[PDB]
Parts: sequence; structure tokens; C-alpha cells
Amino acid sequence: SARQLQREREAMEKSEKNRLLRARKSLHTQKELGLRHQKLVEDAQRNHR
Amino acid sequence: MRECISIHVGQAGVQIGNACWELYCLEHGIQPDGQMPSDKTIGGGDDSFNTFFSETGAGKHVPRAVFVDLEPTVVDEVRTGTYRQLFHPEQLITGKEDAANNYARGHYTIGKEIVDLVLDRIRKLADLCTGLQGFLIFHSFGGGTGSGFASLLMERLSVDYGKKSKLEFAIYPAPQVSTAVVEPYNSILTTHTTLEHSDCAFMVDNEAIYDICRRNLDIERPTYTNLNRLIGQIVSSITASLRFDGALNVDLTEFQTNLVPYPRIHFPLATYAPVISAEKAYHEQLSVAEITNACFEPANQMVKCDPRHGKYMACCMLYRGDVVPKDVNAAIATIKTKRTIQFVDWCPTGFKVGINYQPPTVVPGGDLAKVQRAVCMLSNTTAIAEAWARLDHKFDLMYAKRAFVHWYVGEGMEEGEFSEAREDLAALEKDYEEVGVDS
Amino acid sequence: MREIVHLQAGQCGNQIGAKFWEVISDEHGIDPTGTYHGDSDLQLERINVYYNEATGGKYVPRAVLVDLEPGTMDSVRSGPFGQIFRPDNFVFGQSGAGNNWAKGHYTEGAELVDSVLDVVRKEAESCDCLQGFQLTHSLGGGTGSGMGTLLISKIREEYPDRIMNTFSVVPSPKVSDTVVEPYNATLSVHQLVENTDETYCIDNEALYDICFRTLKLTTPTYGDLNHLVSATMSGVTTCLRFPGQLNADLRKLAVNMVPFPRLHFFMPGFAPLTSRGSQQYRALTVPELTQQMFDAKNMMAACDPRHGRYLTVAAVFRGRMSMKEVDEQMLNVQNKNSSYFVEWIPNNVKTAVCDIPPRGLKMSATFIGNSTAIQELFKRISEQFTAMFRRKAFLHWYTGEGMDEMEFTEAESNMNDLVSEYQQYQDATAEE
Amino acid sequence: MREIVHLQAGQCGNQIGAKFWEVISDEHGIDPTGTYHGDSDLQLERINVYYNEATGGKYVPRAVLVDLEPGTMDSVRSGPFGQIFRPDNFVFGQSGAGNNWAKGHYTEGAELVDSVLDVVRKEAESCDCLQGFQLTHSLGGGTGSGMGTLLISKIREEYPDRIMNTFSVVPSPKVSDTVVEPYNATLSVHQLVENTDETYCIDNEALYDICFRTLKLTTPTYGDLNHLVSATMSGVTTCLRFPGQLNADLRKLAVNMVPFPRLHFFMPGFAPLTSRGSQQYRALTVPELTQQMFDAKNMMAACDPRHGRYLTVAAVFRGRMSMKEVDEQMLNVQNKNSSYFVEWIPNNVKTAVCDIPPRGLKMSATFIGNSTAIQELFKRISEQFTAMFRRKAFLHWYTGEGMDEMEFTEAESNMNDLVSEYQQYQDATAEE
Repeated sequence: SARQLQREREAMEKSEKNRLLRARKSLHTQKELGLRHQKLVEDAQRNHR
Repeated sequence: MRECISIHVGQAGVQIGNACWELYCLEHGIQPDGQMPSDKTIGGGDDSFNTFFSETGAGKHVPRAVFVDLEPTVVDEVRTGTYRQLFHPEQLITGKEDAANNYARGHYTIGKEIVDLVLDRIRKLADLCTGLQGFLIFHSFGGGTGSGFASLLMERLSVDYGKKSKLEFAIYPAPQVSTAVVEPYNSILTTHTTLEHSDCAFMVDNEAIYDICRRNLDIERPTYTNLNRLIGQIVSSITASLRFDGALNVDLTEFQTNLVPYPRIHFPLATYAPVISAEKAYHEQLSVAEITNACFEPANQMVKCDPRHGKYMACCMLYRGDVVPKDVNAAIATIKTKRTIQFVDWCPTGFKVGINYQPPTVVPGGDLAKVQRAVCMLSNTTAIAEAWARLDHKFDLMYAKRAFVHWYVGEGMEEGEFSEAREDLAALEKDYEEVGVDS
Repeated sequence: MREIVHLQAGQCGNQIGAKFWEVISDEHGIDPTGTYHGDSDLQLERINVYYNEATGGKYVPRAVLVDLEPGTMDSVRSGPFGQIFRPDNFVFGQSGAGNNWAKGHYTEGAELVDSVLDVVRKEAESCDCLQGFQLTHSLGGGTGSGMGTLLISKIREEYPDRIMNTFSVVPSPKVSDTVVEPYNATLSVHQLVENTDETYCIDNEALYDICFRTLKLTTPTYGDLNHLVSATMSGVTTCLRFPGQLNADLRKLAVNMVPFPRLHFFMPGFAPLTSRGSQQYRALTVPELTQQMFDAKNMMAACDPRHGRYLTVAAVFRGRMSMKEVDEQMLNVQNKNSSYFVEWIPNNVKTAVCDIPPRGLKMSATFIGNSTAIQELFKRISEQFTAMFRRKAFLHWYTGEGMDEMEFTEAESNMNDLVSEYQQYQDATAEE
Repeated sequence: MREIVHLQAGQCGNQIGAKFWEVISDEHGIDPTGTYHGDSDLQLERINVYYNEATGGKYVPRAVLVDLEPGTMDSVRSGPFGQIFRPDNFVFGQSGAGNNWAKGHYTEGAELVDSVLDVVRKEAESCDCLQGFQLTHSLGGGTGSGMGTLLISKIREEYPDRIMNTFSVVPSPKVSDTVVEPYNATLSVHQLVENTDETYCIDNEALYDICFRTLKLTTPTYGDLNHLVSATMSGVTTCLRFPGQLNADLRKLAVNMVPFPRLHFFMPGFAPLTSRGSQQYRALTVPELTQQMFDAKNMMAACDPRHGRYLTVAAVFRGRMSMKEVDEQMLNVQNKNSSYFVEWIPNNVKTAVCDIPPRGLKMSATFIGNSTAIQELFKRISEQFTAMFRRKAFLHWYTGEGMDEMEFTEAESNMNDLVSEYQQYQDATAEE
């Protein structure tokens, strides 16, 4: 019974690892966010000039 | 002759039957006492009331319906009503224990105890009738009484009468809103029974009713009374050519034969119109073409599904009230050339013409107005298969870790049926998409 | 027909049961004499659930009071409604429990248990068919806790097909009444998780805080707490006492509300807890009720439900409002507060509205929800039990009675297993 | 539907809010009891913006009072309308701020902030949809300034898509109430320019001068100032409260009157400020209103708008006169007074007339424009902050709280950047 419970807390650890994976995804998304803001500023200013 | 027996299982079935019977009595001028006391000023009643009622030697009308419920509270609620002098107490069987949204008890340990009584009741009712065509079974998938008891009774009725039509009318668990939690558990079991042992099944929900009432009738605090009124009007429209006549009478068999393309695909899409309030029926010119076009609108469908996702195979067209054939022909010519409406590449046309001279009536205290003509639509399309997909998804995500299953195991049943029902639903869905795929 | 047999244990249990009987008698229109003075409609048909039909329409209560101290009797009889009950049901001994669970179970639980078994058997045989047995007691002593568990075990052994519901009072380290209270609590929890269908959590400090910060009472006493728990019990039982459109029953709840038998605890709660001057300035509507029923301020535990995830929720209403508002409210709550309930199980809220409003108040609704908040109480109880059992303090009294110490060992092993199970089910992840 | 939630902070903020509530209750016909005694038409439809629908037609106010001293409660409640609000919203602590922004924000802004967030969240959830939140406070103390910035930051973090408009009181070297007022003003300016949508400038000395030289009052007190600010708020809010032909809302004004988010300050003002004996001798016309609306005598700031150039001007009228006169007046003003507005952007005046006149006065019109006059106040505040921070006087009190001195350095750096930006945008040349 305690071994099943320890399997389940290992599953807790696995859920934390899933959160880490989604955090990496979110890091990539926020990089793409810095990119849209950079493009929409600089290229539009080039067009303005 | 054209006589049928109605079956009401569960609280929803009982209240729907009450609404239908009261609609029939008000529309035929039948007094709640059971006699014809109108001896000073007559107001109707000289018609063919034999379809549903019965005429005695003293001028009494006895309803022909089955009001069975595992819980006695609903029976007591109806018994204390103002229509207790119309039916007979033998027709409302009470019970000690009920299912109350449970299939296990109501199918094995509760529904199996009262079988002989209801069987004798229905046998006596059938013997009292001469011509029998079909049955009106009213139950629910969410209610345990309307799922387990209904399944076990219809399984015996099918093997006792094969030549008689077997209809079905119940309520669908909405994907967005719901009443209980174990609704999919009973639904996944009742669908197999209604598919492999019945001929036709009509599936409706409540969220569409709420949407249409708030959009057209414009009510902020709805209630079950109008929900029952809509269903009763739908049923009356369906069985309109039986109590009366018209230019082209469409009996139960006449439409049921064509409404079933395949033994596995027998789930038509009902749509009633016009569903409007009193003010919505005064400054509004109503013709046939407009209401027919509106009938195909997804907003007016009682099932939340986009028809444009799939296409139509078989369609059943009905009318009730003062309708002119030229308008019907014009509407058919209009819809056959509409690019928005999708249909299979093999069936170029299909529909029926039911002309009912009797216009629909009104009720004092209801919300429906005096409309000169009505219309109901029973089409068959694959776009409604999404509901079964969502139900299967929910059942799968509830069955992975077996939530609320130990209760059913303790009650007594074999767990492989969940797998059996799941695979049967998967096969049925596969057949549905195979049919939906053209060449 | 369908009746409910009520049981009593513990002086606090006795007083709360008397308060509940007085409340229901007042609501259903019963004079203190014993006749009927009501003026309603549904107060005559299903009135036999808690009463019995006799000559002259004088309904009698159906409750057996079990106590070990005769001093509780004369107090509860001297009240305005203490002359209406059955003196035969008041079975009392001669020696007190002394806040001892083991001594009360062993000494005061052998020669006195026969009479209460005989009388409850007679009451059960007097009726045709029954649903369950309600016992109200407290864990702070040897009377309610030392005898209620044994009686529940006896009745489930005799009649397994009955509803075992109780409203025992959970202790609290901040507000304590017994030095050996953790020992009795640990002993009682084993029987509660082994031989009991369902159990509700009752705390006095939380009710005191509620009546202090919202009711704003001058001199709050145990009478107010008894009134509140009686109102809660009435709101729970109105589903069967007063049927409406969508009626429910105790067993349907216990089945749909308990995911696993090892976890059968709940958390009750009542909506309209307003101050005296706020009664004349209030808005009777659905969203206000949903908010006072969803927040942790009106709830009656000494813990925080926000620390875990909601498992099962039941919203029982008593009034005439609607059906759409409840479902839209729960839908938007689930959509917004997505990080407070189990994501694996959708639609964790049950709808229930009673068309018959209560007497004296138009709008009423109760909460029966099992949120992830009892883990803190369980872990603190286990920690204090281990702390006291390390050096084995206050143990010779239990040792002198005859029972050994391995019972404490098995009880604490069960507590560790249960708390580990609770903590591993708290963060129920969807997948790996 | 579309409702506005109102907030309160600071004793001066509390008194001005109470005055505004009394003014609007008298205007819309609300008795001190809580019922409705109005006789107009548009006073029932959109009345729910500041009130809430309840039983018996008794509307309740929607305002949360935030304070650190219980001595404001008895003052504001004993008045003729202090018995109509919601006592639950009146959240107070036990220790005063002591005119300290740092101590109030740290000590009195941690364990008390939770209650006000809970109540404002409940108020927001109670309604269907909202537009923004209105807070009236003052920079002269630790109550309004210490908490207003924090609550605005919290509401912006929780609900970014909301209107953040405030009416904080700017200080003045001539009329002072706090020795450390420059420190509090410098600290508050950072949050006002970082986490606030728009802010309006309020001065007491200029209002005193106005009521002395034009109103010619015998004993002008804070009540007159509260009445004037209440009238100005009502004139501002009548665009949504009382719709007319050309209605406007807060967000349209905030978008159209703010060229840059760093510059969101305004300059409010009311037109008909006449003496008691001049009321019966006056000619109500457009040019007189325009002149009293354009001159620097009637405006309520302690500076001169003629030192700079007008940036954004909005003329909101409340009456039944015209449209043509407004446009011709602004056209000829721009033609003549060409050296008072930015030539790079023509048509800087916005037209707004409310067809619904106010109760008690038939002609009313307010001024919401951003003129180049705050630069002097900003530069003098920066200078006084530099002088005080040079030798670090009155700093040990802030240091003992825990927060460091780098905050002052960054605040003054942002201060210098903001004033540099303001002065380099003042001389908005066409080209090189």
C-alpha cells in the first residue's frame, strides 16, 4: 500500500516535470513575444522614415 | 383503428404525459371531470376522440396511458392535483425504493420486482384496444427510473410485440449544463439498449430550449411548464393526422418507414416552428417559405449542432393548420437550390406532405399565441454525431480511473459491459461517418 | 412508511438534539403540550417521518437518548419541550464516564448497552421499513464518543442496509475541553472510518468566529451554536421532509458525494448569516448566495478549503427561484476558479432546490461539500498523538481498565495510512 | 449592466466622497432613509451605475471606504447621510499612519489589504460587466497616498482592462500640512506615472483664492471645497449618468486627451462661479461661459496656464443651448489665441453638450483640459526633494521601517526624466 502511495508521489514528481516542460514552452512563447514587439516597432519605424 | 398507448417512466415522463393529456383535453374540449357537462353552450368535442380516449356507456372518457414511477412522491404530487378525477388509481403504480439517477438498482434490484404488475396493466390496455400501431414511451437518460426500468421494460415489449412500432422520447444531457454527475453512466448503458432493441429514437436537450425561449419568447426566469408545453406541442404536431384528417394523411407508419434509412441510424432531428410568444405573433406576417427556411437554422434546432458540418440523407416534412400547397411547392423549390444547405450526392429529394385542416389551438395561461399554421421537421443528418463523440470522450475520461464504479460493482453487474457499450458506440459512430462520406 | 430513527449520545449531543427537536416542532407548528397547532399543508402528510401516529393526534418524538450521567436528564426535561419526549428512551447509568473513551466503552458499555439495543430494536420493529439512523454526538468525552461508535457498530452489524450518518464534533487545539481529547479522537476516528457510512465535521471555534465577525452577537453562547446546527440539520433533511420539484435523499447523496468509503467526511454550511441590523437591508438573489456559499468566510471549519482542491460539491436550495441561475453560476465558477476543484472530474457540483420554503425565513440553502481542507486537522491530530504517545503520558488510566497499548499503535498506523492517502489524492494529476 | 465602482482613501478623500454622495443623492432625489423620492425621468433608468437594486426599491451605495484610523468613521457616519452606506465596506485598522507613506504601506498595508481586496472582488463579481474604478484620495498623508497607490496597482494587476481615474490632491509650498509632504508626493508620483491610467490635479489654495475673490464667502471652509469638487465630479460624470445627444465616457476622454501615457495629468474646472448677490444679475450665454472657461481666473490650479501651450482641451457642457456657438467660439479662439496651443495639432478642443441640465442649476459646464502649467509644480517639487534629500533630513523614520534610500534616488531620477520630457515637449516646434 505504501509502495502504491510512493508510486503516486512519483507521479506528483512527474506532474512537476510536465509543468517544467510547459514552462519551457512558455519561455519559447515569450521569446516570440519579444520578437513581435521588436519587429512591429523597428520595421514600422523604417517604413515611417 | 388508429390507437396507441403512451408510456411514462420517471418524473419527467409523468409530467410530460400530464402536459400532453391536458393539451389533448383542452384542444378537444374534454372536461376534467370526464363527462360532457356543457349542456347550455357547446364548444366542440364532436370529433374522433377514440385515438387516445375511450367512450363508455355512460359517456365517460378513460385515458390510455402508463404512469409508472419507482418513487411515490411524484405519484402523490399528481394525485393531489385537479385532474385526479380523470384517470384511474390503478394506472399510477407507486414504489417503495427508487433509482434516482442509478441504473444498477433500477435495472436489477428495483425494476425486476415490479414486472408482472405493469405487464398485466399493458396487456389489459392493449386488449381494450382494437387497432395498435406504435407506443409513446416517455422516460429520461439522466433519471435512473427512466433508464434502467425503461430499458428492462422495452426489452420485454420488443420480444412480446415485433410487428408494432416502438418509439422513444427522452432528454439529452447537455455538454455545457447538466443536472447530475452520473448522467453519462446511465446514458452509455441506455443508448445500447435503445439502439440494438428499438426502431426509432428522438433525442432532445434543455439548453436549446432555454436559448430559444430567451431569444424568441424573451423570458428571464424560465420554468419546466413551458418546457413541457413545447414537447407536448411537438408530440401533438407529430400525431396530428391520427386524431383528425386532411388532404394528405400521414400516419405513424407512413413517416416511420422512411425516417429510418438504416437499422443503426434512426436518430432524427426534430424542429418545431413557430416557437414564439404572444407579442411575437401579432405584428409578424407568417408564411410557409419563411418558417420552412427558419426550420433549418441551427439556432432553432432543439439539438446543439451545426448542420453545415454534415449533410442530410432523409427528411420528413409535416404541417398543421391552414397551409396552401402552392406555398409548399415554392418552399421546396427554394430549398432544393440553396447552397447553404448540404445534402448527400445520391438523394436529390425526400420529404412528406402532411396537410392538417385543423389549426393548432391555444391554452389559457400558456405562452403560445394563436398561430394560423404550424410546422415540424424531422431530418436525418450526420452532423449530430458530435454529441455521441463528446459522450464517449466523457465516458472514457471518467472510466480511466473508475470514478463512482465501485457502487455499481457492489450492486451487481459485469464490468465488461462498459467496454461493450464503449465499443458499440465506437462502431456506431464509425458507421455514421462511413455513411456521411460520399463517393 | 419511510421513517427515520434518531439517536442521541453525549451531553452536547443531547442539547443539540433537544434544540433540533424544538426547532422542527416550532417550524411544523407543534405546541409544547403534544398536540398539533400548525397551519400548513405539507406538515401533515410526511409528518410521520420523525413522529408516530397515536390516539388524539398527539405525535410523539422518535429519539433515544443515551447518556452515562443522570445530570443531563433533569436539565433537558426542565425545558419548555422536555415534557414531550419518551422518558423510557432516556437510559442513564449511575457512574460517569470521566471523559474516558476506554472506560466508558468497557465498564459503562456492557451492562447498559442491552437496554438501548432492546428499545431501538422495538422502535425499528414498530415501523414497517426504514432508511437509516441519525446519531448526533460529540467527540469531547466518553459518553458520545465512547458509546456512539459501539451503537453504530451494533446497528450496522444487525441492519447493514441502513444509512449511518452522524454529526460528531471535531476537536481543536486552540479551543480544547479535554486533556486526553486527542486520545479519544484517535480512538473514535478508527471506528468512524471502519464502521460508519458518512460523517460530518462540526467545530465550535469556527461557529464562534462566524457569529462574532458576521452576526456580531452581544453574548454568544452554546444556544446559538445549537440553533445553527439545528438549522443546518433541517436544511439537510428538508429534501425528504418537504419534497419539492427535484427532491433528494440521504443515501443518494452518500453515494454520489463519497468517491471512496475511506473518505466519507464532509463540510456543512448555511448561506444567510447576516447581522441583526442587516436583515432589513439585503438583496434576495442567486449570485449573492453563490458567493456566500463559495467563499471560506461563511464556512464552518477552523481551516482553509483554498489549500486543496474541491472533490465533490452539493448545493441544496430551499425556496422558489429558478433552475437556470444555479447551473450558470456553477458553470462560470468552474470556468473561472479552475485551480480549486479536481480537473479530472468535471461538473463536481450537484443541483438541488426545495420548492417548499422554511418557516420564518423565505430563502434558505445549505452546503454539503467535501473540500481538501481536513488534511491539516488530520495531520495535526496525528502529530499531537505521536507527541503524547512518545513518552506515554496520561496512559495508566487506560492501562488500568484492561485494554492494552497495541490499539494505539494500530490506530496511529491507520491514521498515517489515511493521511498519506489523502495527501496523494489531493494533487490528483491527469497523467504522468 | 455598465456600472462604476467607487473607492475611498484618506480622511480628505472620505469627506469629499461623502459630500459627493450627498450631492448626487440630493440631485437624483434620494431621501436620507434610503428610499426614492425623486420626480424626474432619467433618474430611474441609469440610476444603477452608482446604486444597487434591492428589495423595496431601496438603493444602496457602491463605495468602499479605506482608512487606517477609526476616528473618521464616527465623523462620517453621524451626518445626515452617514446611515445609508454599507458598514461592511468601512474597513479600518487600529494604528494611525502618522503621515508616513512608507510605514503605512509596509505595516498598515499587509494584514488589512486582504479585506478590501475581498470586498472589492465581491463587488465586481456581483455585477455583470464594469468599466472602471473611481478613487478619491489625497497626497497629504499616509492613508490616502499610502493605500491608494497599492490598491490601484492591485486592481490593475487583477483587471488590466479597466479605467484607472483618480483625483488626488497635489501639495503646495505656500499651504502645507505635512513636514515630509515632499517625500510622500515624490513617492506617490512614481506610482501615479507607472501604474495609473489618468490623474487629475486638485489644489486647496487655488480653490480658497477662487472662493475669496469671486464667491466672496464670509467664512469659507472645507465644506465649500468638498461641494465644489463634488459638483466638478458630477459635471464630469454626467456624460454617462445622464445621456444626451452627444454622449461621452471616461475611456474616450482618457484616450483622446492623453497624447502620451507618461503625461496623464489634467486640469479640471467649473464655469459658473459667481457671488451670492450676482446670481440674480447674470446673462446666460455661450460667450460668457467660454470666457470664464478659458481665462486663468476661474481655473482651480495654483499656477498659470499662460506660461505654456495647450495640449488637449475638452469642453463638456450640461444644458440645452446649441452646437454652432461652441465650434465658432473654439475656432475664433484658436485663430486669435494662436500662441497658446500647439500649432502642430489643430482642433485641440473637444465638443460635448449634455441635453440633461443638472438639478438646481439650468446652465452648467466643466473644463477637462491638459494645459502646460504643471511643469512649475513638478520642478519645485523636484527642487524641494533635492534640498531635503541632500543632508537626508527626516529620513531615519523611513529607514527604521525597513525600506532603503535607493527608492528616493530612483524616484528623483524618474522625476528629472519626466520634467525633462515635459519641457522638451512644451516647445513642440514644427520642424528644425
